[PDB]
Amino acid sequence: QANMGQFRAALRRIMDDDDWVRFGGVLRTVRVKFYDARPPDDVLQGLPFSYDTNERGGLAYATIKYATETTIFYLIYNVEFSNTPDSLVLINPTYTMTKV
Amino acid sequence: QRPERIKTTPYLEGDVLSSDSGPLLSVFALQEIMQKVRQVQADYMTATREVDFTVPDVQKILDDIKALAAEQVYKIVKVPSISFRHIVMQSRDRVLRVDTYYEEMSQVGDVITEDEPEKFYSTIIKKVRFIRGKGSFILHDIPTRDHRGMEVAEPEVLGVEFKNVLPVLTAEHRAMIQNALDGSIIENGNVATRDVDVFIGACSEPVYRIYNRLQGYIEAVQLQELRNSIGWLERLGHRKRITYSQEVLTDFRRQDTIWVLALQLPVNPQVVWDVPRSSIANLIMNIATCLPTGEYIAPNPRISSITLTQRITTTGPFAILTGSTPTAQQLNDVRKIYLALMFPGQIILDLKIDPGERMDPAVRMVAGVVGHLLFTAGGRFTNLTQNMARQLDIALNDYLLYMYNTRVQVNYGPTGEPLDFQIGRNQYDCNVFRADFATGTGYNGWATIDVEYREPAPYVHAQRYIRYCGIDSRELINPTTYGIGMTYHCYNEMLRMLVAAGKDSEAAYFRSMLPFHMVRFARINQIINEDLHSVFSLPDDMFNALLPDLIAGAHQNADPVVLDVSWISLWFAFNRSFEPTHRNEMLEVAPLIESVYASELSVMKVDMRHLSLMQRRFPDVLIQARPSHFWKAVLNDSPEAVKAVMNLSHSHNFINIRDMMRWVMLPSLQPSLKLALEEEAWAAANDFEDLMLTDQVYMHRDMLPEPRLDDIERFRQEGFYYTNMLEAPPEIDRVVQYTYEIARLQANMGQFRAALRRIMDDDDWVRFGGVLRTVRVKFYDARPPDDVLQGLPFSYDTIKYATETTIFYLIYNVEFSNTPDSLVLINPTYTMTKVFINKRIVERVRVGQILAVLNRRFVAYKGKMRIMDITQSLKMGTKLAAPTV
Repeated sequence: QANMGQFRAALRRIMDDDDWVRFGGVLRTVRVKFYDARPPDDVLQGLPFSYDTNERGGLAYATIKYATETTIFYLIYNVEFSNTPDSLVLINPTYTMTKV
Repeated sequence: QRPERIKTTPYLEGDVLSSDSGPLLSVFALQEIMQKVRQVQADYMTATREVDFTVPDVQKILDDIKALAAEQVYKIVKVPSISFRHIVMQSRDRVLRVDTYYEEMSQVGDVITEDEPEKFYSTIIKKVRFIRGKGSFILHDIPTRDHRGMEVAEPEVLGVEFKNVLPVLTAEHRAMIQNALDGSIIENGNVATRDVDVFIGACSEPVYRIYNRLQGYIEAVQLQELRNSIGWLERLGHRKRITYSQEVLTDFRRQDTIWVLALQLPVNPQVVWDVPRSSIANLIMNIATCLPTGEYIAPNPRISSITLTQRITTTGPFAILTGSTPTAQQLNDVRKIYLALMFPGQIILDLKIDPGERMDPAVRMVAGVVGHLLFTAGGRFTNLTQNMARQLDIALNDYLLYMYNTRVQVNYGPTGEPLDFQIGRNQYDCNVFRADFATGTGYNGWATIDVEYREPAPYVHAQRYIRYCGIDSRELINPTTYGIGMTYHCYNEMLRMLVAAGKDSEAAYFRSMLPFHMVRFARINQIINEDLHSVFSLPDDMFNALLPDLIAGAHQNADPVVLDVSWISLWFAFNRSFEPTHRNEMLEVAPLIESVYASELSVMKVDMRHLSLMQRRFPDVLIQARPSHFWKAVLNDSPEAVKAVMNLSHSHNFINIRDMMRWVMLPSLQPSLKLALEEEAWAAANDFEDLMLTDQVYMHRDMLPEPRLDDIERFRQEGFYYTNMLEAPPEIDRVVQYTYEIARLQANMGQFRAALRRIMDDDDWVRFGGVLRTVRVKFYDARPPDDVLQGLPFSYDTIKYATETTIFYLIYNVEFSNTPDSLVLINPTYTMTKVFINKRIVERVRVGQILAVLNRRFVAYKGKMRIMDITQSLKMGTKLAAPTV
């Protein structure tokens, strides 16, 4: 698909259809973390692959690599008496991209 | 990272003795080969031509060959070269136009003479190369102009120069020529996103042909050929089991890039092996390019001795030899032995004797046993000469009959041959250990298959797999037997015979040493089957025919190289193993070098083939011709690196006529861009009138014209010129024919001049045909020198038939002061030589037809395009994303 130039398009099409994607079949080490606030943008919304492109001598080269680590995180909600009933609602949602 | 290099038991771990690599061993082999012949020729009286046996450095030659691949045989230009020029008289109505191509051709080479064939061949080669160089170009970013709502090509891109003609002519013709000039347009000039500009210009045929051929080749070779080359490289790397990275190649091509590819990977192997007397050079190149680098490893010292207590140790039978240390000569002999082992049929060993060296007699006896287990003399190939086999058999006989312990019963046989006896309490027949090359009883390959065929190789000419002593490389990963069960036939029989003869300690030593021996031979097999696979390896038919020719003593095309070793070298070699550590430095570049070498050889062969027929076409010019003459002519105009490769063993001092003639007629060829252009250049040059060489030269007595100048203006307007160029050859009935032999015979007898004058006074023509001549072109404004007007086709020194001749165009100029009969003389002036050429070199043309020459299509890329060469990208490590079939 990278050779035909359809990798990113195919991934976007699959994700927009509410489906699931599995990369390979290699065992992956699992870490466990706990959070009391909104987690950073690394563990949250982090692609499990890398896709690079270079050009040498008029020829295009592509590099595709799969990650070997994953993270299971538990997010705990803390609220305060001054919060309004619609304080946590945002105009647009925040996306998460990993399930274990 | 290599699974076969993982050691889990200290049996195979030992000290490091030395190291060697490909670049050292190649020059070492060359030095030994040349030293042998120099010593032999010095020791005895001989009679031959003096040849200096030097040794070159192969690294510089390989670097030069690699650098040769970056050259380009094409150019990128903005405008084409000017092809037509004009000359103006006093007239303001007519001019005369000249094709500059023939003018530039007339001066390109040396003068063709009668008795110098090599210069003739050199001149022909230079003319052909000049055509190829002139005709190969690509147009890029030409100038244009906007006019009348469309694109118009500028006058500078057309191949016509006529600026000096405008100021003389009148107003109406100026308007006409301006409109005609503005009438040259670019097709599809009013559409955006156009990729290329197409227009009409003027050009000459021999270079237009080359331009069309190059454009077609550029259009044809594209992504598919690159994919095929990368796929073949992938298969070769799969066989050689190299490691790939995560980066892959994609067939995406930009919209503003044009690829130029000049070479192909699946090289025809025959082109390499067709060169006469080239076995040694091929072997040297194979060693230099494909041999890995490693180190020599000694066996574990615990194998021969075990210490039960701090005070008591067992003693090995050969403890005195193990304490020895090799000198320089013995180490060189060990290197020779391993080099002979790695190349089965191409290097053969022989015994060396030195009167000044003194050694213990036991050394020869032990070497006799070792050699039977180390070498191969089987029914497929051999590693040693028949004399060496006889010496080893005698040594084994002497060792067996020498009993330094209790004697045992022995029965001798009727014949006197060595090893013809039965020994021991159990009568063991020792006759099977005598050499027999038809079946190979006494050595490795006794009852084993040492040559097999598995799967179609990437190189089509070498399909064999070598299996020394029946072991396979895969046994180092997935064994098929226990450690105590590793054995083969000859070694087992040797141990049984040793036990039968009462030498128990030696048998125990060899039984302990056996697994090390088999592992060594398995590693050698792995080296031979994978790393050394190249086009320089010997093809299958020659490998199969090597041994029967050695037995029968017949002539051999690929004669094996014979090297000399000493007795103790056998013992030193049996206690060593070769452990590769790194691959060769230029393993991944070798196919490109191979392709460059093949392409150069192919273009040389094409040139020689086309030059071979000149003697048959024109017998009178090449009387003293030889094949060696055009051989030297072609080699003098060839890259030096290829000649250096092809002269690695000084083979050019020994080739004869028959070898050259047999090589030039073999049909193998290797396609390339350079060959594609060379073929077209030769095809264009096959017409000799395009090389400005002709034989249509005539003699005829003619008067120089003397017009009457009654009206100066009218005579000026008419335009007047004189030439000896014939517009049509004379009639057959009015011409007599001469020949080189007839002319020479009549000149010797002294009747040539009288016959010529008798013919001339009869107002007839004579033709000096049969011999090519060099033709020059000249233009004259006033009366020319007398040696040009009255030149003759022949000259005296007993005459020279071939002489360069000139075609002159005389232009008449008059002024207003000339009397109406001012240029008539009392006596005529005579001119003899005339030349007929069926080409329109110079033409007197009216002004209205000056633009009539623009009639050839040109196609030029726009400024936003890029032209880049991708030949250097054909490396071994590249893996493409979408695999090919």
